Amino acid sequence: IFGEQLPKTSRVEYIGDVPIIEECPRELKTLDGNPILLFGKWSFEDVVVRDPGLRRYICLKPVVLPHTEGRYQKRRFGKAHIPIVERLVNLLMRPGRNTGKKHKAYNIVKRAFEIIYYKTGRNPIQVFIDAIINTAPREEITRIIMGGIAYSVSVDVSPQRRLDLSLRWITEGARQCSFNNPKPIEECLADEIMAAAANDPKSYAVRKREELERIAAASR
Amino acid sequence: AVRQLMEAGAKGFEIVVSGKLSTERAKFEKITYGKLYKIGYDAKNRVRRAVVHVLLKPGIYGIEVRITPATLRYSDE
Amino acid sequence: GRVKPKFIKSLAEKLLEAYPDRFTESFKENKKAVAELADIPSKTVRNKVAGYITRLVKRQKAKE
Amino acid sequence: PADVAAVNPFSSLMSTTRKINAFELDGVVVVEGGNIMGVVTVDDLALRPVEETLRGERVVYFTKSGVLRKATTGLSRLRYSKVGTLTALDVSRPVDHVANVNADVKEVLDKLVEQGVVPVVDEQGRLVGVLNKMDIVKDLARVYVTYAM
RNA sequence: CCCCGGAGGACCACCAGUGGCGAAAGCGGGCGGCCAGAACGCGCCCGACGGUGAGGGGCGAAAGCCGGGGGAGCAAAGGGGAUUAGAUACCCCUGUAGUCCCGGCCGUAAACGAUGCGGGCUAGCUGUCGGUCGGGCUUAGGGCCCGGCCGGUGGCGAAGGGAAACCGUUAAGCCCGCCGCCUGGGGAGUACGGCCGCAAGGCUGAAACUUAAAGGAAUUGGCGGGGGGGCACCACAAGGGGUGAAGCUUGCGGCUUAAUUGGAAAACCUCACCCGGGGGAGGUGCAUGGCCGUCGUCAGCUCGUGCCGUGAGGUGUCCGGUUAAGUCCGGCAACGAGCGAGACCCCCGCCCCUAGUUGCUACCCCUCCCUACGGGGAGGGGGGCACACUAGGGGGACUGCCGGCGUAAGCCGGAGGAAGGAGGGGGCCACGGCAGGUCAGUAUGCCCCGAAACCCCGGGGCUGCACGCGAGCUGCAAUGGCGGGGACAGCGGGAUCCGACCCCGAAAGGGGGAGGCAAUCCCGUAAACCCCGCCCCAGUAGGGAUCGAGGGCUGCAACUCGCCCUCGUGAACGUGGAAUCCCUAGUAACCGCGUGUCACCAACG
Ligand SMILES: [Mg+2]
Ligand SMILES: [Mg+2]
Ligand SMILES: [Mg+2]
Ligand SMILES: [Mg+2]
Ligand SMILES: [Mg+2]
Ligand SMILES: [Mg+2]
Ligand SMILES: [Mg+2]
Ligand SMILES: [Mg+2]
Ligand SMILES: [Mg+2]
Ligand SMILES: [Mg+2]
Ligand SMILES: [Mg+2]
Ligand SMILES: [Mg+2]
Ligand SMILES: [Mg+2]
Ligand SMILES: [Mg+2]
Ligand SMILES: [Mg+2]
Ligand SMILES: [Mg+2]
Ligand SMILES: [Mg+2]
Ligand SMILES: [Mg+2]
Ligand SMILES: [Mg+2]
Ligand SMILES: [Mg+2]
Ligand SMILES: [Mg+2]
Ligand SMILES: [Mg+2]
Ligand SMILES: [Mg+2]
Ligand SMILES: [Mg+2]
Ligand SMILES: [Mg+2]
Ligand SMILES: [Mg+2]
Ligand SMILES: [Mg+2]
Ligand SMILES: [Mg+2]
Ligand SMILES: [Mg+2]
Ligand SMILES: [Mg+2]
Ligand SMILES: [Mg+2]
Repeated sequence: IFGEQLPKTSRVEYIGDVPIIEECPRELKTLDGNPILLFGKWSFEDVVVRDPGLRRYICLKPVVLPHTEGRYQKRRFGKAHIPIVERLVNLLMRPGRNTGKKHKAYNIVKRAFEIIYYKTGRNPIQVFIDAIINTAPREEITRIIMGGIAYSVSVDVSPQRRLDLSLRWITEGARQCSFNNPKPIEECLADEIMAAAANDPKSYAVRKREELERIAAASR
Repeated sequence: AVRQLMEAGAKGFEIVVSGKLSTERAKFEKITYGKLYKIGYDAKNRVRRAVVHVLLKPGIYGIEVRITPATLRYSDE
Repeated sequence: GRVKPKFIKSLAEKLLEAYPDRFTESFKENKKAVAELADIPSKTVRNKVAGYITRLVKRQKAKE
Repeated sequence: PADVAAVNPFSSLMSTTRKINAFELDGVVVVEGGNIMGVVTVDDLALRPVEETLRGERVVYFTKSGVLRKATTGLSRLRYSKVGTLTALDVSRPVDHVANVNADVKEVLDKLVEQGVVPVVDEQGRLVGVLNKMDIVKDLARVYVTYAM
């Protein structure tokens, strides 16, 4: 439902009546016609995003290393073009002593994607995609005032906000697991993504989305 | 000393004599004119300003003058 | 450009009616004539006056 | 018991302080409409800067529309006339831990020391009682009163 | 709570109104009886019988008083539950007079239109009530509409009046009568007296004394726990990083002191303070100038002529849309204009021209080395300005094109485009203020010290330390510590200064010293980062305070009181309460480097 046109690089996949929209082109091969591999190892082609609203904002455009310069934050909804794996790398640069160390976070995700594949025998890009679908909240709570005491009220979360919340909980879930104990960060991140992909309550991300949706049901 | 500048066709002037002009509390008298820019390029670089102070009986009584001749065409047409 | 102040608007309106037959509905030609038909020691003001005077021709030609 | 150690969120600071001291408690629960809005204890209050609010330096007052102002003096206006200090919801901290009456008291002894005070709820989840560190001290005195005198 | 019945007292919802009646108080269900007063219609009667009215009389809300009856709801006083610092209040539960009826008393009220009563004259337009007349219709009605007269009741508004608000045929206008009242504020509706009353109390009502204003209306502002709109990371929302807790550096307060100096890059000098000796860095930044900070991440401030107003003052500058903008567009008693905004000025980003003692290396040849044998690589020179680089001028972007909306200012999406909505970062600081900061930057009035202020000297102090507050550094660890290895910048500075390179030394550092007065020589192969190896959750191979022994540098001088290195010693600290700060993209955060201050030293800019 639109009368305001649409930028190029977009694509409509009209199904029944619904206009499903993808902002990133899945179709990119080399000039010879070979597929492009994330980290030179994993293939974007078999990857499916099961969620309709999240199909628009997860950028599965095939890239070798997920390194955009940070040139997509200027415009509203410019985060749709940042590749989804680079969003994971961009959330590993915390706390303040790790800000700007993208090579470090690149190695963490790369080594994590190797652990994911061997421990699971599945596509490392695919399992991370299913982590987000099993993590991203569908309802939230807001502030409201009634004359002195701020109550809550449930609302819907837009499809861009769900991706920002699933990703933040995954990375912050793994980062707290690695603090002040011998477990390495890549092992923490790999286990967190594998757990949340399997919908296990032990993961930080599944707990966070359960608490937020549980709270919203009380405060409809 | 205002019609003296009326002898010239100056499009702007601004005289500020600041001090204890009549009492023990300084008062800052000031008389201005029309097309006289105050900030940006003309002011502080291409508009004449010369501040002098004169020791009267108590005495500092600083005088600030900003003038512009009849041909000081600034960038506006 | 957000809003054109008066010295864009007053300058552009006068230049149109002095030479009503020397301004077309294209910005490129209008930029040339304004630089020759007006004292314009500022690149931005020339373009702003030329862009606006492109727009009177549209409304005037839209009027008829 | 619920009535003797609960408060309303708009109870003044001096009121809840005197209610704490007079009844020999470690804290009280701030409830409004059976909703556990938080707790206020003596340990957290001790390090709080309460001299400002009991000095006219921090006042709260309702408008003739309903809104709660919570202004600060000295930054513009110094006289405020008929104003309060700070309600029990403001010096309170948000509750974290709740105990059920059907449980053993041992399960919350660890939680009780960190929280200072723990509310108690029935099957309906409503507030029923509050468990303080002084209640077990009364429990310990009961044994010696039973035995050695 | 629901149903079937009974009793009781008060009230008369909607209709219903700037509607009606009445002298005022006051009067709201229906039917009836007895009265009263008006309006209209009238060729009815009398014939000036009228107006006002001191003194005199009568009526007169609510509360209250006297005696009787009644008592539903409400509710002074009181009882209780809360709230609160207090709460003999505001809220809640309850509650007695009272509220209601009858007979009497009281005689007051913001008893108000704050406007005495009677009469005449003086544009109008409009709503509505009563009567009547004319015309047109009929719910064939006592009905409705149009118009005229008379009488009421509202609104706007001539002339006129007024200090103005405003009144204006319902006068506060122009007149004719009569009664009442006023003569600055407070003292004071108080005292004395008298009369009235059951009482409460009421009416009538001063003075001494004290005082220079009290007071009306209106204007500008300020302010509001009044209303509306706009805006901002020195606001919030969504976020990221923090501070607040530890050790340490540092500023202020307090404490101590002979002194800890005075205001809101420290050993000397600085220096202004203390101890000893040989013209004002003394006050008043409420006497000033100049300069500066903030209002002001504002959009405001004015003028010409006109218009309103006796005037202070309004208008324009208001309203609606728009935005960064008091920027514009459209309406208006306004039409234009000026400063501020912008434009303007620096730097960044893309293209073109000019140019190549310096900078760049595609293209060559000589060497050296390696060579899987083809070639590769490094050095020297030539040639060239091609690339890049430097520096001046110019071009480019304008909401320009497309779609939508909008009268239109313009807004939203899109395309192209190096660059897109003011392209990005900054300068310039409008009127007028903040009795803001600065007489310790210079200058300066006034007042003080006066062979005493002196940037004189020696020594000390500014470095003293239970504690409070502010800004920071490095940490608490594993996204880490340590050790080896590989790199990659950009400013900026350099004259007796930068210092290549050589030697000495374990480090700090020491000796010699090319080149460079600057795209030439030097600082200068930055750190974070990447790679490899050890560490493995512990107050530790984290942390590096504190302390002991020793070695050096600057300087006239290093103890109080400087900086660097070695060996050893290994404190708190395991992520920090209430609270609180900053930030919208090459930004936050992290990392180093240059430099200011500087004999030496930066946890600071
Ligand atoms: Mg640890
Ligand atoms: Mg400007
Ligand atoms: Mg009388
Ligand atoms: Mg009564
Ligand atoms: Mg009651
Ligand atoms: Mg009763
Ligand atoms: Mg009266
Ligand atoms: Mg009068
Ligand atoms: Mg009138
Ligand atoms: Mg009287
Ligand atoms: Mg008397
Ligand atoms: Mg006002
Ligand atoms: Mg926030
Ligand atoms: Mg600290
Ligand atoms: Mg107007
Ligand atoms: Mg000395
Ligand atoms: Mg000091
Ligand atoms: Mg000392
Ligand atoms: Mg470290
Ligand atoms: Mg820190
Ligand atoms: Mg380099
Ligand atoms: Mg070198
Ligand atoms: Mg260096
Ligand atoms: Mg240790
Ligand atoms: Mg260590
Ligand atoms: Mg020693
Ligand atoms: Mg020393
Ligand atoms: Mg050591
Ligand atoms: Mg500890
Ligand atoms: Mg912290
Ligand atoms: Mg230097």
